[PDB]
Amino acid sequence: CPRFLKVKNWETEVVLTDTLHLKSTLETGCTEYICMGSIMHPRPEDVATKDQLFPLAKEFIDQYYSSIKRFGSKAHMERLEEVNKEIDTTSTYQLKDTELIYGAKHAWRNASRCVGRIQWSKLQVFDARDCTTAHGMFNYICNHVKYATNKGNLRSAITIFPQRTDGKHDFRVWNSQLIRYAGYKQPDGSTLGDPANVQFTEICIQQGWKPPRGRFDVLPLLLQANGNDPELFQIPPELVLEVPIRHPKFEWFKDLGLKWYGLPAVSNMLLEIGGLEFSACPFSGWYMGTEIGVRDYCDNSRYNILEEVAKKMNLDMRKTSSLWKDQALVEINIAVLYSFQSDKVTIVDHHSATESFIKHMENEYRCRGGCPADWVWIVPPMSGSITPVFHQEMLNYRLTPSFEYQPDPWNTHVWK
Amino acid sequence: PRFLKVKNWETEVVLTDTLHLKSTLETGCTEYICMGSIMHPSEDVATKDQLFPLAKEFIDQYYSSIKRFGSKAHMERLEEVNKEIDTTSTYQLKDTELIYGAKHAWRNASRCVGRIQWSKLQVFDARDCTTAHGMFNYICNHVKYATNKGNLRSAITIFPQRTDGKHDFRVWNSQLIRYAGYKQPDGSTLGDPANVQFTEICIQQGWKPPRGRFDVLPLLLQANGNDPELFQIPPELVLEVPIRHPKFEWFKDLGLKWYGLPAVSNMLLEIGGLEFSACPFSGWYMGTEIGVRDYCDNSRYNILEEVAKKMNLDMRKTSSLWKDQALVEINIAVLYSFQSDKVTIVDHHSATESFIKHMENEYRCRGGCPADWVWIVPPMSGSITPVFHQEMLNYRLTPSFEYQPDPWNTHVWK
Ligand code: HEM
Ligand code: HEM
Ligand SMILES: CCO[C@@H]1C[C@H](CCc2cc(F)c(F)c(CCc3cc(C)cc(N)n3)c2)N(C)C1
Ligand SMILES: CCO[C@@H]1C[C@H](CCc2cc(F)c(F)c(CCc3cc(C)cc(N)n3)c2)N(C)C1
Ligand SMILES: C[C@H](O)[C@H](O)[C@H]1CNc2nc(N)[nH]c(=O)c2N1
Ligand SMILES: C[C@H](O)[C@H](O)[C@H]1CNc2nc(N)[nH]c(=O)c2N1
Ligand SMILES: [Zn+2]
Repeated sequence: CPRFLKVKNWETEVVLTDTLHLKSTLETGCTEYICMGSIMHPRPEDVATKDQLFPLAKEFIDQYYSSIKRFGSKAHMERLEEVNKEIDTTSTYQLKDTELIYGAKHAWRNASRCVGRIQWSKLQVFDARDCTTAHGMFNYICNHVKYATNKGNLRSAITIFPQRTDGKHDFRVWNSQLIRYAGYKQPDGSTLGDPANVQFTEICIQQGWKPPRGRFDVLPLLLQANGNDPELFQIPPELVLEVPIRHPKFEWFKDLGLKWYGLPAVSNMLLEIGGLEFSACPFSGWYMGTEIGVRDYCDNSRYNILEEVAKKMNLDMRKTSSLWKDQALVEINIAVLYSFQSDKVTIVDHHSATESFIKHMENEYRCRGGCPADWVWIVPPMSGSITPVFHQEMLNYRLTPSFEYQPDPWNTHVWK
Repeated sequence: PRFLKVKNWETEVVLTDTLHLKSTLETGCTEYICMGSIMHPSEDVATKDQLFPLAKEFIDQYYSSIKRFGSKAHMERLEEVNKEIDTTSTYQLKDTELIYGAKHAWRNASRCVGRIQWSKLQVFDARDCTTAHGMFNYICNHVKYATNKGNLRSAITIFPQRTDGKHDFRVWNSQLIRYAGYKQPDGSTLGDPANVQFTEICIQQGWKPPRGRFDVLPLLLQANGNDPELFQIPPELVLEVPIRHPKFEWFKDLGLKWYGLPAVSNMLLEIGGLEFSACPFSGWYMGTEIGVRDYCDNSRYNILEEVAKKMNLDMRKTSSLWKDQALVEINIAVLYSFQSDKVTIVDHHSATESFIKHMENEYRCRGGCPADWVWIVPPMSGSITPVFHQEMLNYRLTPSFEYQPDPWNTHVWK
């Protein structure tokens, strides 16, 4: 393999040189003869073995002591020695608080699909490795939401639950996000609420939830601790900051009755640090406008409001070449940004966000020797070519520590 | 080495890809690093040794395509190409193979959203051409046929293959019809900034520039490795659309216009090991190629500020989405203008819809369709088109269109 890789920005002619790719660890799914960069996901009861774990822990501990300019120190060699002994006598090991914090920050720093990574170093890490029950999971998660929401001045956070052991005692948040809206399939095939969450809502309802059956019902937390069956918990509604969507120029836009929650918090991913697997690690930041305005509101298999918005704009909807869809999508995304800003809820438009990412990516090349980025995800779902990332060549590779996907818990859980 | 599935996440349609098992050119990716966003991922004169397998493979898929694999014609066409590579170090394609080759290079073009049309391709054989005047003649016939008074038709003209690398046929323009770009004394750029260097090459070669904003560049034609020569396309062959908006009547005051015929002239057509370094090909525009990229790139006409100015939009903050609002209007005007002048154009909703249908077809009858998501997804309104939620496998099939160095970096004058 080659030691230097060049990427070019075709708008500004800047050429950057990647050496960091040499440290990539996992497979991309691509080979010499096929590229899978547009594939979304290129037994979970199986856990790492002693001999698998020794080099994974050593690699991470080396990286950690290199970051603190203590590589090869006495502290470093004693840490290696200590971790090798735990793995030998228990087939696992425990991270120090400082290592858990470094690893989490670096999982975000390595997240090739995240346009927000300029902020990676500023991440509040909540250590919840002492949790044993689902009530305690709920307690930890409520503090996360409250801290991260911060009355509208959102702060990025992660809460980390105990690592996997034998695979039969996993902690999971069954929710895909801490805060989502319920989706109710109707007898007539229509959908009330959020179509993306129909399946999860049926699971909550089965487990005992009484749904209000409205358009914006915050789902309950479904929490699994130490491998037990999950348990329901209603987030205190005063902890769920919401934003009603109105438009600066169109008086009627509030009449759609749209609102959205302020805190995007992914809760279904796996955090891998030095070969340890933290199956429950909800993390939160703040929204880029387009995630709400374009996808959540205008995807066909979502709230699907372009039609109704276009009707109220009186657009010719008979032919596609009028571009009525594109015209309504922009107004929708103006109303989303206008609403969050009026209510002083942190949010970022796709211009500012991509602009920050280019600056971040250049800094990482300069100071770190590269910045893995997944162009298919970094480029916003609207107005792509008028943002700087569109013209930026990117290298995509998997560095550890990292956030990974994992199967849905209802597909694997053994019921007590 | 398996059948691979691709999922559409809107419709949940899953297609199974076997065609990739037949590819042999490289993508640029590795198990550890993906280069799906590198534009040109990573001398060229092959010898007899490399040439016969490539040729044998191409004849194989040709006779396979016409339901006569392993026939007498197939046996004999193999030995004819064998003898010919043997003695002359190259070989000549039949007319049928040439047509089949050009159509399948289009069909194999991962970056092209317009491939549902791939087999309606008019192939002009120009392999008898020897001079730049002959090139100019074949190019004028191409432009006249493909334009067709507005009802455009897909066409490719194929000049002689590369031989020793010293006698290359090259069209120095990147497209047959483009506007010129001028560096100003005050620093700015008049016309099209992407063509500033090529415009100076033409001026240096004797061209007298009008120094307007939409000046059609002359053809610069290189035949058999000689110095390129300048030719003016007859203006009556150059169809142009003045851009006006159906709601904003001030839009015509902008004085914008574009040409009707997109005709890529700087690529290399590779068929069965043969290199056609001159093969201008043309179809018709997707509205966004003009209205998003040509007019609204920073490194191009960069007209967004002017438009949102006349729309009287709040341009202080980025979060008013004033760029995005002006972009849709510009792209309505392009589509409105072309349709009103009855020049063939497709909008990015209809084209991506067609490409999905094309994909279904190719998976049905061919077992796959190589597709470059990065290039297939339109440069605006991405996720409200069907291709955004379409998984695509990218892989390199031949015959194919490849990039080649710009001639002014390679050519040795005299
Ligand atoms: C602070 C502001 C943040 C912004 C503006 C932001 C922005 C984004 C966006 C727009 C995406 C694409 C999401 C999608 O389209 O589904 C994304 C993905 C992602 N982000 Fe960030 N994010 C932020 C915070 C974070 C934090 C705090 C973490 C981890 C500590 C993180 C890790 C990730 C990961 C792992 C993905 C990939 C998710 C997936 O594959 O589904 N992000 N981010
Ligand atoms: C007939 C209507 C056609 C439409 C609507 C269409 C559409 C497109 C578009 C939008 C692109 C991306 C172009 C860019 O951003 O530079 C593209 C690329 C491409 N098209 Fe098509 N196309 C058409 C015809 C053709 C024909 C007739 C050929 C060949 C005979 C062809 C071969 C290619 C190739 C090789 C590329 C890749 C260009 C590159 O890598 O720079 N296309 N097409
Ligand atoms: C199924 C139909 O469309 C679906 C919708 C979804 C649209 C994008 C999206 C919508 C959300 F509401 C959401 F919470 C996230 C979370 C991502 C995230 C995480 C963090 C930490 C910060 C931040 N800003 N964002 C992403 N996309 C995956 C496909
Ligand atoms: C450097 C960054 O900016 C640049 C701008 C440019 C914008 C895209 C573009 C604009 C054109 F005017 C054009 F003719 C073509 C030709 C493509 C084509 C070929 C055929 C056969 C048919 C058809 N319909 N289109 C493409 N894009 C490559 C990047
Ligand atoms: C960096 C990136 O590869 C480059 O800017 C690409 C992105 N996608 C594109 N897609 C199309 N259709 N045309 C282009 O020129 C580009 N440019
Ligand atoms: C098919 C394709 O892989 C898929 O639709 C991707 C495209 N890019 C994306 N980009 C972001 N940010 N989020 C997404 O969900 C997707 N979906
Ligand atoms: Zn790849």
